[PDB]
Amino acid sequence: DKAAVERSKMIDRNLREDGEKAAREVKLLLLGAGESGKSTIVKQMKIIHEAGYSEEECKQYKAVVYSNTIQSIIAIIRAMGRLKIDFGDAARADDARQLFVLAGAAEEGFMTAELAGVIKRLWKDSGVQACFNRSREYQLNDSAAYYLNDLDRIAQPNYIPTQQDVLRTRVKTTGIVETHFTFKDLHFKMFDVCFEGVTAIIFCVALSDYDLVLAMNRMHESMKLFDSICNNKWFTDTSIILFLNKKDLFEEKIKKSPLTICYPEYAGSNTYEEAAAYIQCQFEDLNKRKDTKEIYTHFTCATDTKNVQFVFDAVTDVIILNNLKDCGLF
Ligand SMILES: Nc1nc2c(ncn2[C@@H]2O[C@H](COP(=O)(O)OP(=O)(O)O)[C@@H](O)[C@H]2O)c(=O)[nH]1
Repeated sequence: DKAAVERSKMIDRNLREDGEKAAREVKLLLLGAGESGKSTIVKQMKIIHEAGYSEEECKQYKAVVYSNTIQSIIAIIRAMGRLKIDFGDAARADDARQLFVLAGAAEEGFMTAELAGVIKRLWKDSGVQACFNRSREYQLNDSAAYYLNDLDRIAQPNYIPTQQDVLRTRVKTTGIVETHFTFKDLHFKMFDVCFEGVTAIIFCVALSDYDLVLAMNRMHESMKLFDSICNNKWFTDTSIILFLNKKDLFEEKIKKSPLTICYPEYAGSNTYEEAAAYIQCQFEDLNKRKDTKEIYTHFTCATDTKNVQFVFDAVTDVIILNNLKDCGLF
């Protein structure tokens, strides 16, 4: 590849006693609005480039899986009230009450056969399903269906979270998180959040946000943020990578909700191909120097390890081709 040839032109290692063993460093910022997939990308770097989630590491997330699951079903049940949606079978009302009894007396996320039964019956009720499909009207974890559909597995007494279970978790990130990994002989220093000596920025956008935060919308907030970042002077020589993320969730809701909810002027078809393209153009068009800065856009599913590996391999080649000269040796 051209990236291997390009890096082979460097001579700065020759200036160093032990240059062939020096570490060339890459500083990478992860930016984007809340819930766009930043921490998930961080988890994937650990999985792909460093030690996987040991059986004991996964175990640590067990009560997070329960907590996320409990939160999800509760959001849907409470929404039924505000949106005036009745249960399919009126016996579910007792189960709804029982959900609040059990959650209300517990210390933290937990699972029992009794709770599992309550949640399972609620989740396969037609009215609950009707409310679920109107999730754009309220706030619901994107991993709700993932965990609730797999409730039987999760509820087993000897449950051990799989890697996907962990990637699917929602954990609140406060402050700045710095992770380190080595790939293609590059020592990445990755920061989950404006830094100056930044080699590359990966900006995450939740595509599936286009019909969310009704009461400008989520997608427009993300655009406003990208506009600011992409055009900042501090990032002139910084490679700007755009992850249009949650493409899996987007593909599913596109055939259900029209893009016009977000962009009223959109007149294309409501298909994945045309709507994804349109969003990509909306973001890329925010670049205020279309002759000195290129944006590198990828459609990602951050919870998909193989897709993130493929995409990050491509991002790495962009960095090697464009930024290697400003990357120091240590
Ligand atoms: N289905 C799906 N879920 C995702 C994707 N990316 C992130 N998530 C989930 O979305 C939730 C929030 O993601 P997170 O990485 O914590 O966002 P952050 O606030 O930017 O750090 C988590 O439950 C993730 O598992 C994706 O591409 N597809």
